[PDB]
Amino acid sequence: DTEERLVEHLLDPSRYNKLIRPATNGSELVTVQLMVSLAQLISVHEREQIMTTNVWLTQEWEDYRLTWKPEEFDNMKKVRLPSKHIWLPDVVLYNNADGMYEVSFYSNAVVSYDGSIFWLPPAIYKSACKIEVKHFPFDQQNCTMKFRSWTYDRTEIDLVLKSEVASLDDFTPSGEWDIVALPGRRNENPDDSTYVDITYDFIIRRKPLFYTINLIIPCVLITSLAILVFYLPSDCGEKMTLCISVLLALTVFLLLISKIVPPTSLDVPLVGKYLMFTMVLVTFSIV
Amino acid sequence: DVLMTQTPLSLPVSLGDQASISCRSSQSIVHSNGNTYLEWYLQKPGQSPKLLIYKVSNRFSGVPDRFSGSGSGTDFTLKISRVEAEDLGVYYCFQGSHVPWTFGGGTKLEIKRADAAPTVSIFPPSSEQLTSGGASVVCFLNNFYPKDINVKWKIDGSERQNGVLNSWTDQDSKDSTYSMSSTLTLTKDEYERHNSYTCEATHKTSTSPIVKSFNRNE
Amino acid sequence: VDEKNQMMTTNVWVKQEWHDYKLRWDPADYENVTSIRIPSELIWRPDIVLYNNADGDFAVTHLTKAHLFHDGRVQWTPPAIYKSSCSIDVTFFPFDQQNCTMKFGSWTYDKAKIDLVNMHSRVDQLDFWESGEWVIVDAVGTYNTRKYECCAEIYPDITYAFVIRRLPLFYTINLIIPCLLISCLTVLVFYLPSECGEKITLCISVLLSLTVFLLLITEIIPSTSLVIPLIGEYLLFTMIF
Amino acid sequence: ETRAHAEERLLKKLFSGYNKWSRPVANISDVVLVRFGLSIAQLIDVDEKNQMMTTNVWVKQEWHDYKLRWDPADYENVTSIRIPSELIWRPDIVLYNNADGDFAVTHLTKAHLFHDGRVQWTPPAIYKSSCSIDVTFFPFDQQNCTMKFGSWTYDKAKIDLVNMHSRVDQLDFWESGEWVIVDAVGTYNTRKYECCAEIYPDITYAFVIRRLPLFYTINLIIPCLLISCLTVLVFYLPSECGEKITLCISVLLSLTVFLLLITEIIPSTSLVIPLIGEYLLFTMIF
Amino acid sequence: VQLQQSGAEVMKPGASVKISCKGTGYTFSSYWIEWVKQRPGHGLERIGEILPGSGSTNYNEKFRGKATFTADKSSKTAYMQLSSLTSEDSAVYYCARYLPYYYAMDYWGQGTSVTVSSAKTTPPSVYPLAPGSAAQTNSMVTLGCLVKGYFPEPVTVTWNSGSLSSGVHTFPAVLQSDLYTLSSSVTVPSSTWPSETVTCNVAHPASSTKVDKKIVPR
Ligand SMILES: *[C@@H]1O[C@H](CO)[C@@H](O[C@@H]2O[C@H](CO)[C@@H](O[C@@H]3O[C@H](CO)[C@@H](O)[C@H](O)[C@@H]3O)[C@H](O)[C@H]2NC(C)=O)[C@H](O)[C@H]1NC(C)=O
Ligand SMILES: *[C@@H]1O[C@H](CO)[C@@H](O)[C@H](O)[C@H]1NC(C)=O
Ligand SMILES: *[C@@H]1O[C@H](CO)[C@@H](O)[C@H](O)[C@H]1NC(C)=O
Ligand SMILES: CN1CCC[C@H]1c1cccnc1
Ligand SMILES: CN1CCC[C@H]1c1cccnc1
Ligand code: NA
Repeated sequence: DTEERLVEHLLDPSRYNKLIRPATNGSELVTVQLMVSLAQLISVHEREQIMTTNVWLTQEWEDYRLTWKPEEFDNMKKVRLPSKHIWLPDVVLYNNADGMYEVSFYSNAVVSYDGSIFWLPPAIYKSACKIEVKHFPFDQQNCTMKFRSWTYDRTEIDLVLKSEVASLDDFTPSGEWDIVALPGRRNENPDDSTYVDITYDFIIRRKPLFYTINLIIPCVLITSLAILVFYLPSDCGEKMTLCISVLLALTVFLLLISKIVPPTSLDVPLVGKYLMFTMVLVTFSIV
Repeated sequence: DVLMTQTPLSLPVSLGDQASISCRSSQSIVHSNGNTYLEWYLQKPGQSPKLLIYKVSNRFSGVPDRFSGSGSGTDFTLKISRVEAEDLGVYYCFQGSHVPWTFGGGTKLEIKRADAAPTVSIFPPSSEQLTSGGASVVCFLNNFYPKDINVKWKIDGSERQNGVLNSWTDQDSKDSTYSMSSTLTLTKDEYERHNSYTCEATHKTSTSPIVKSFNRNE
Repeated sequence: VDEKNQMMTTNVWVKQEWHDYKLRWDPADYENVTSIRIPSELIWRPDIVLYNNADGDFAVTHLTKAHLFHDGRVQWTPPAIYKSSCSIDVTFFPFDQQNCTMKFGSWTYDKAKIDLVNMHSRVDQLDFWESGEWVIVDAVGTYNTRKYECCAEIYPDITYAFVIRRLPLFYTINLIIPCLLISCLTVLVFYLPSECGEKITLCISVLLSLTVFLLLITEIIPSTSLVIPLIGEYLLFTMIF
Repeated sequence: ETRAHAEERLLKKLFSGYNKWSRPVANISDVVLVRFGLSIAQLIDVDEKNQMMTTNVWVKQEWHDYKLRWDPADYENVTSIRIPSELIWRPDIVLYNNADGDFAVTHLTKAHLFHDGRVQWTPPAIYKSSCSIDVTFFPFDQQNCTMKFGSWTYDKAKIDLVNMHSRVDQLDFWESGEWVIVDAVGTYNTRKYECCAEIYPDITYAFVIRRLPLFYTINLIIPCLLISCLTVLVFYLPSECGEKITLCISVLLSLTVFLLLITEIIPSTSLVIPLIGEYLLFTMIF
Repeated sequence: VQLQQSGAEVMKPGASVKISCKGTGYTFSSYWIEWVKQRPGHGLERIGEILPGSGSTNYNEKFRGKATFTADKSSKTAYMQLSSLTSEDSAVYYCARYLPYYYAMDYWGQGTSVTVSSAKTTPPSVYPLAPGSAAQTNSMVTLGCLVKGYFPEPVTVTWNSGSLSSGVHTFPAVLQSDLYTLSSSVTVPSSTWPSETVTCNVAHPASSTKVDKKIVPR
């Protein structure tokens, strides 16, 4: 019964407003503490350079006008409130593709009596990270993701990390991909003096057995025949069929491994370079 | 696995002297990003290892400036400006390039000063051990430097090597010397058949081996 | 059930029933009316979210209507489309069983406020549509409690485990029988005499044929390095030989 | 005495009798100045077969009116407050070269406000332009793709566009990896359409870019240029061995499959032909 | 931050030993925990690291099949099941936090001593070390207090309440057949020994043994 009166007292548009942000004592900064938690890395499309992950981001901030006298309202400590109505500092990706920027669910927020608010919505994020494809597949991928308020600079809000490492208490084994470390760092730009943001760096390692058994064994299996075609006796007249078939198979594997690799012209996959070199060798063989 | 080779093994240097220690890798340990991830560890006797250098081109937050680190892509060198009483211990290398990770071999580091005269003393068994039925001859060699010293046991002029227990401690702090104990355990029945028992010590600071002998029947 | 991406797309009718004190009235005073139907946007709604989503909805955004009885009971039946991400275990392909879990639960309420009770021990199947390829062997519901890093209280959850089987006839009539049939030639070439001169043709043709079949089967099964598909092992075995 | 309480009174006062659809100008004859600028977050993709360039663009629009002015020394020294762009007038800047994309700024970001009446607005957007892909020297190619921004329902008498920066800013550019921007030029122009009598302004942004050639010269042209060195090789083979037709048919089917493969990556443009396609047809004839 | 480990552990050869690692003051399940093995002789060799969140484990190629880590998310505790243990792995085990490619190894554990030997319980011992019969009386003389046959470590062999603390020598433990044998020595002026009462005391907390025995000349 008293909860309804308490909520109507707090969320009255005549008294509380949404479009303005709280502050005291001559435009003091309202510190916002955000930390991330990786639920499970659900997919990494390397061809499109898109890492789709599940994220729980927790945000804490102090707010003064939402307080109340705890003794009056039957000694209530914390109250749930909808996210749409109370003010919330925007915290959104920048390098995000697919257009989608903000969070998905807009969950309820817990408000204490002192004024501290603690809010965490779920989210699915589609980060865009460059694919360092050099040691395929024995590679380490370095995907960066940025958090920064697209609406506020470092004149009203300031972002500070709570924990130096992303939490993994809710992590589940992804299968193909394996995490190594999850460092987060608060960047600073002295030239602009307003650009402030948080970068989390996911360093990921691919488990090698799948692609190994699938591609590497047939590759070396069929390329071990390039140096073998010569041992065939020439009177039989069968060098041509074997050698042309080997060259055709090498071209097919080259096209396939080029279609699976992300089309980045900055570096060369080592397997592709090896195959091109042995293809030149086998055409010198056929001539 | 990328093995690590530290040079030297033991480098005694006096208080205030500059000491440089090299640490080489069997392979190249430079990461493709362009940063070499190597750690220097300091272990003191009876305590957990401490940190002094991480990311060699950088310095740890909490260690004084007297330490420095440098090197090329493969050869690495840790340098100390002035050795203090606190810097005693063992250094260790740590590479962070390839999986799995590995440590070094361990570089011993203590202080150095002049030589000293070794104090040798032999102790025959007591009456309580004779009541028990054993014979423990203990030969102490204390306050000597350096560690180049040999202890030999003679029974009636014959060399004896079975039952010899040789123990030594680290360099003490207040006198900067070494110690070494040689224990010889035998039965009481063998103690009544031999005549002369001798502990001899050969050290650099003595042209003649220090002899300490004792007879059973006098 | 997209196993290449490890996503199960299901169509789910959710049934949520409860009761509160404010919405009670007297039927005998209003010409004997008992149940009225109202849009769910106007009344309170508990937040039921699934944790195991991947590129889909987190909620019941359709916002169906809801019934109301005279004593305060309220019943709410929204339909939705859920996209779970379950670990596909493919070892005995295609004779495979899949075990996929969906985790439902409250979000902003502890066990001290909202407590979930499973209405049915088993998932109802009265209006099930037989897809043809997958048949549901069983669907079990479990009530559990956990304790997360955020908070001090414990949070309840309901885990629904679907254990299902794949109908094997299609892949055993179009995928494994061709390769098992053309794998019987790797020993045949030795009986072919060398004077005629076509054994290398047969050998290289068989080798490229198994290569094509392997690079085909590498598309239908997921790219998961935890275990190996048995058919893949057999194909690599025959390619080595 | 708190800052929020004063900003609330300010926001209540100025939005009391303010209209959205009224073009805010002192007199009818007076004009406005919309300073316009672009920034590229990243270059997503250039699908040449469909003739579509997908870009992620920050649009910077600055202007000012007379109704949203006040005095800062009266409201506890407040100068810049932020308000949702749905409540204030929003000039409609549309691109004419759309192809299955967004014509507008549907994200509806927030907008700043200064004390003198200046207003700044920065909505992110995803644009999909359609530019004439000129593929002749494949892959050593330069692409010249244009976008045509401009007002829609206002003439030059009411709105006059002024390019803020002579060049497109690239301080936050994300390297796609395959495409690097050589240069980007923005040109102010005026046209006259069949509808009306007045002339309408616009700004044409032309991107001249190059394709990084290493990825295709290591997987596409080198295998075909290698296997084409066999068409003259077959004649030197003696006739009695009996496998020259095998080599010939192998080369022909291989290069034909190659050629039919290359038609999936270049557009189906009939104005010009790729040099690689001409070379492959030449080799097939011979 | 703070780390805790298990106490001292002893067991017959061939069985299994499980040690615990407790961590507090940080996000326990967010980055790697690696353990360091230190043989009492020399060198530092690793045993492996694990990520308490996922089931990602790795091992050094030398210690495969010897240890198996295990992690718990509810209770911030890491365990290690041990395979068939032999007399060559009796060493000290550590635990430490590590995060690859970035800031790493800023804190440690305190150490866990595990000893594996065929023994049950042996009290420490008394056998004084008296000087030789034929010896030249000098200005100073060395003393001796010997202890044989005790298990396990540690023991405290001191003089009379620290009265004679300058010039003491405590050696490391060395086996003879199956147990430990140590000695304590100190140099005292010869003008005081025939007058002052001196007695070496032995204290063993693990067996609650407080025994002294006066040394008298011959
Ligand atoms: C994954 O990619 C990220 C982003 O490129 C890498 O972060 C970068 O790391 C380097 C080396 O640590 C940083 O350079 C350093 O910058 C500081 C100050 O600018 C300077 O004191 C150092 O001497 C050094 O130059 C660089 O700032 C940083 N990039 C950022 C924060 O944007 C990260 O290293 C990559 N992961 C791995 C394992 O390499
Ligand atoms: C399916 O997985 C769940 C959760 O792991 C488990 O409880 C259940 O036993 C499994 N079902 C079968 C048939 O293995
Ligand atoms: C790109 O096209 C525009 C418009 O056709 C043209 O004006 C410009 O010259 C072209 N760019 C270059 C570098 O030729
Ligand atoms: C209990 N929920 C499950 C995960 C997050 C946690 C939570 C805590 C406080 C407010 N909302 C959600
Ligand atoms: C000037 N606009 C450009 C194309 C259509 C024309 C127009 C004319 C009148 C009203 N709206 C748009
Ligand atoms: Na053929």
